Amino acid sequence: GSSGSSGTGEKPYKCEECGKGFICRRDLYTHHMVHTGEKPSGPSSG
Ligand SMILES: [Zn+2]
Repeated sequence: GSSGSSGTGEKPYKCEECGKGFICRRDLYTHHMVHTGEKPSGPSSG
């Protein structure tokens, strides 16, 4: 779907939660931690 053409470099593993690119699949997962702790109780208001 999304536009995909040869040009700029894109990380092989990107967070599907926020959209952070990483050169290592391991690192990405680690960051996923901050995602497993949502805060539905705050001004977040979505
Ligand atoms: Zn993320």
